[PDB]
Amino acid sequence: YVQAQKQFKQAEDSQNSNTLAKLGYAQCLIARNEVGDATIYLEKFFKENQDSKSSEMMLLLGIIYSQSGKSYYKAII
Amino acid sequence: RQDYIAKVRYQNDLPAPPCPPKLLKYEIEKEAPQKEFLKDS
Repeated sequence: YVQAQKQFKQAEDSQNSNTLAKLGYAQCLIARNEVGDATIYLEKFFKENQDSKSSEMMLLLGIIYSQSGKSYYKAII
Repeated sequence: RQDYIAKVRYQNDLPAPPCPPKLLKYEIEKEAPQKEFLKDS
């Protein structure tokens, strides 16, 4: 998980257009049980890329917000 | 005062507990299946 997350970070630094690398980075953050860091990273990516049609990212955001509970409206959206 | 006999008693009695049927949590409502599902390749 640490090595895969580092490789995803290097891929992101090499080419920022690789959305799959950033989503895998978020998945690796989930793998290391870093729920809060993954949530902050996902919020940053969504606010920077509001026009991106990353359906799985929005599904993961909805699941995370449902787990949090207080952000239920964002989960609905 | 010899007049009409009538009693006034406000009714604010609390009802009995309803005990409704309990919902069953989904598989995705537990942390370990969530971890298995999100970490899918």
